[PDB]
Amino acid sequence: GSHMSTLERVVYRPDINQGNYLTANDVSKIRVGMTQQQVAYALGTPLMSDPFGTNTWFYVFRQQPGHEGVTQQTLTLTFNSSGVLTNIDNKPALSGN
Repeated sequence: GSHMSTLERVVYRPDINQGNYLTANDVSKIRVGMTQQQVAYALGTPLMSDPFGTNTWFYVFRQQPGHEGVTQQTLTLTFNSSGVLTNIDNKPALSGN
């Protein structure tokens, strides 16, 4: 994106170079059946910093080649009325960032 500067990262926490957000590894960590609080802790609370405010969570996939028009794959977590995981919606991202 326009804000290409990836200098901010809070502290030195090496793994991915392409971001400081959630990746595929952590998606593989979670599972349907647990709550919002469970996933928020398993995955890491989203940018808004308040996961328990919404029922639709948006996350990103691990450092991948992006061999298409779209590169990334977004994780959209869907929670029911109770705040329980119903579906892990993993579909393609924007054509960039």
